[PDB]
Amino acid sequence: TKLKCKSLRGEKKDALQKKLDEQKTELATLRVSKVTGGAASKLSKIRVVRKNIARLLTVINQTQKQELRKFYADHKYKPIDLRLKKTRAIRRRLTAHELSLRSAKQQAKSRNQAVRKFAVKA
Amino acid sequence: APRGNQMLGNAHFRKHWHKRIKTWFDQPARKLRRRQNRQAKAVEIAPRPVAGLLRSVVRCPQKRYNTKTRLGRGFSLQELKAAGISQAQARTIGIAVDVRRTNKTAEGLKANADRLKEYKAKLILFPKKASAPKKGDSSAEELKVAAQLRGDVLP
Amino acid sequence: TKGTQAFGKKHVKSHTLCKRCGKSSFHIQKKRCASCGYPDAKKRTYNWGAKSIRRRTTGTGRTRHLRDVNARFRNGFREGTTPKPRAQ
Amino acid sequence: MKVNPFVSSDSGKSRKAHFNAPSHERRRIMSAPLTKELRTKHGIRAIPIRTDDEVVVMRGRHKGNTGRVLRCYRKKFVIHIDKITREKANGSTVHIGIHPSKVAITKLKLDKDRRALVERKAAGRSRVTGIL
Amino acid sequence: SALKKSFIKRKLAKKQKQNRPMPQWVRMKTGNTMKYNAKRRHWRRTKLKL
RNA sequence: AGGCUCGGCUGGAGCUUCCGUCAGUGCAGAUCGUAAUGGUAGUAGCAAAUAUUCAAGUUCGAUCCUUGAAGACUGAAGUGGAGAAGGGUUCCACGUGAACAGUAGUUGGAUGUGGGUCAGUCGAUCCUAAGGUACUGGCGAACGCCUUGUAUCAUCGGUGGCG
RNA sequence: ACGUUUCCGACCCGUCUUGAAACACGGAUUGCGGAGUGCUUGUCUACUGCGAGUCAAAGGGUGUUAAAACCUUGCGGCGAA
RNA sequence: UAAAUAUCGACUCGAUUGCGAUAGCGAACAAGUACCGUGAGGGAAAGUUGCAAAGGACUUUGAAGAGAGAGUUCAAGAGAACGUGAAAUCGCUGGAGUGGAACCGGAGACAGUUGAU
RNA sequence: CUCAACCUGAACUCAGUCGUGAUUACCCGCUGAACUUAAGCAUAUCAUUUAGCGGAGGAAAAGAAACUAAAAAGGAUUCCCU
RNA sequence: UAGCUUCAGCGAUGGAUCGGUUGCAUCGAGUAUCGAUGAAGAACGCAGCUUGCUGCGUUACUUACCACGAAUUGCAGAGAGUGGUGAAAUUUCGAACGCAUAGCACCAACUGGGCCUCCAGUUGGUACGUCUGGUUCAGGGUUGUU
Repeated sequence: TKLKCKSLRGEKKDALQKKLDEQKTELATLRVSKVTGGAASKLSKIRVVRKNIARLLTVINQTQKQELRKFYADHKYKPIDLRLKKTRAIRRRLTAHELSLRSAKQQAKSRNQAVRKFAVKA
Repeated sequence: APRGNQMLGNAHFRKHWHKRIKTWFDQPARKLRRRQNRQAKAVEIAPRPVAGLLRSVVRCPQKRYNTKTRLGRGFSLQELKAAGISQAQARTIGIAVDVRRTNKTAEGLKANADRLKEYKAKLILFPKKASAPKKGDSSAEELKVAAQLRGDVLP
Repeated sequence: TKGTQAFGKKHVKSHTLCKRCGKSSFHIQKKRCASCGYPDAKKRTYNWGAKSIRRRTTGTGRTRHLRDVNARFRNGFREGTTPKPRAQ
Repeated sequence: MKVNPFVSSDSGKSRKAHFNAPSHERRRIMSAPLTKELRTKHGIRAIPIRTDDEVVVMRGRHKGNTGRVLRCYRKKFVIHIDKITREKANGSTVHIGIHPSKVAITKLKLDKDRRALVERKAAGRSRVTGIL
Repeated sequence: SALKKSFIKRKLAKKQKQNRPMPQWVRMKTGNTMKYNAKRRHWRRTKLKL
């Protein structure tokens, strides 16, 4: 019946592949039943099997992506699919440190000129 | 076909004016928005005056108006020197500096010098670091009566 | 003779289906779509065709990615994080 | 009169929200009052009705009939009560839909989550009634 | 034409699938208003201007 | 007078006096817009392409569907047998009540449900024709255009040895 | 009283036109829709307030039955040559 | 080189002396849809049973449509194209007129209607 | 003639970047009519406007005087009233 | 008599009018977020039964996670299902990218065909313009050196 991704998370790659193959075989059997005048109870399991295949693939892909993200966490150049997907304009924006950069003249002006806190008596 | 005694028509409506129409249904909305902007600015820069920099006194240019004075853009460097205020210091303590205006008459220079003097008298300067005051900074109980000023500074 | 007799000879299509817009407006001999301008890089729109612009503008399709971006903007385009690990 | 500038007193907007509410909102909409005794016993005034609750019809042609909530047809905004049925022409029996606002709950189907919900509602009622 | 293209065959297949009577159980759904398929096409009356 | 009040019948959820004020405020016409309906009228008409008849079957029901017998026609530059463009399931089987088949219908290119298109050798795929369209190069405020040419032009690839 | 019957009168409406019942045009019938409006600028008239003044603009201040109402103008419009 | 400024095209909201299905956006609905044109493009009509389908079991004539009974229902003359249900047009029953128009105004009569402390 | 510089110009599926194409209400640069009014019409008007092309943002553009002016002078840009 | 006209009563045809209204119009407010990490748009496909509309993309009327807490509903059927949404995934055309534009072709690796020069499969890659740097170069263009 309905698998639990909580439980599947602990399994290993080979185990997940095996379970995916079992689910696919069961789906093929149910598809045969569909054409060969299958019972309504039998046909009602197709949706569950399909969503179970979806769950297994979800877990597999999530674990693979986590491993790859960890692997490339420190490389200067990362694969395109492992980079931040903000908007294109946001990606073209300057970095925070580049924005914070100030020239020597601006630093000197910051040192010398600094607004004070004051009030005016009415 | 005008008939009888009439004033000759003058209405400038021969262009496709229906493509350029401006209504004023958002006048109260704009009023509210500007009040809210002033409130936000006051919260941001408290206790400094909401109006902002202090402006100078100015004679209206032409002889039709020269008997009236009004707020100018800022204080000329001659006036700042006469009041003994550096331009750099004025920018910090919130006084507008008009780098284009120059004084050619003692009375005009003196009016603005006096204005600067009274502003300095009314000024309250907070210590740069609250823990440690310095020379020039206002006194402790003076810093308690500090309140945000609304409207023009020295109207 | 112009009319019934002449219409019997109409059996060669001037336009076929366009790859970009799917309309039957791709001129075979001119090799250009009379509707979207394919294969020009840019799209064919004219301000005198207001109804045509309305028919083929944004929002008349699925706007899948635009809706996705709108959904993700509401939370500041946060990435790399997950909800607080909890349970039922 | 409402004061919240983000709450709409538009009849059309209210009707649209009511008739297009999703299932979790229809749950809240389909709430029923507790009887007097149940109200004093549990501390709450009303709760979102649930299947396997016991109710008594308070108004309509079936006023006074009791039973158990067989189903909560959230799509139709009605509940089907046990023993509240009519007969079609052929002879089959069909449950008569009743709006939950016209019945009163006489026994709450309590579980972990329903108990927690009742505890929250009772705590809030006590808190507000103390201030009032 | 007998000698056709795969894309044309694909479009014709979709049109064939769409030309179908409405399922009978749809009339029993809650709030349903459709009584039949109003987009049926007859090969001789209306032509797919492909 | 514009119109108004009441009664009776139908109907099932709103309506109203008076005071101010406002208006998308009154129809017989505009070869007015739109929707519906008359007399004409059971009328004009359903007349090109020679032609049908007998017995039976099925059916509630047969000029028209099916079988057999007869009589005719196209008459091989066919009313025969197959294809290209075009159509797109109209192909085939089994049901069919309504609509459609300008009479009818048990029949149908109609309608409901299913089935059906099998390639190393048939085509596409491959070559180029008329011609189209790129490159650069020029022009152009610009989208982009013009030339397919020594205009442009540093446009490679073949044998052999070595490896 | 839109029934019948008598006696008297009685040409089909709208329109353009000197002149229409016209052998002038529109009108087979019924329902519903259908045409001097908005705004700017003038001028006169009527009413209201104040009156050598009057109206105040943008704006500002306040207002939560907060697009309203209320307060607010060395200055501006028209008038006073 | 910010602010004051423009703008609802996009996303999210609040309102109204606006329209109330021939109105209001073309579109209240499987509407930029059906459909039309080779193409650029053009472009509709279409809201309403009932509180609840309780959507008419069963008998009966018919091949069937359908009808006669019955049942449900506040009610079905609310019966599916279903709230109301106008005019034009049309059918039946009864009365009355009826010689190449019919209608109409005025004045009676008849029929008829209505009032009488 | 050998080697080595520079200058100029190439080829690379060389390492790593960036542009293209949509949207229309507002914004910036161009190109650019005629109907219409003048009771005709050609300058004029419509209009430095429909239509066409290009380029951005949340605003854009402008912006810190080769300014206004002629006072006892004002003092970047943008916007409102006049 | 019949027909015709007319009146009263009854019934058809037709869909006006009335009664609201999840629609429209206008005004105001708050935000700034498309695309080679492949947009807008198009095509095809996806459900047990589901043509259309809506939703989605081969994990295809949706997966994971988080909140709430018992349904969905036409028939079936069996922490539900709704909402949020940060993880994963996101077909083919399309600026659309190997070349062409509804077709055919090149480079590598790996796998199978028994071996393979030959087949087949899978995976990665091969667009134009441009910047920075790298490598390999060309020119008596200027210069030095032998």
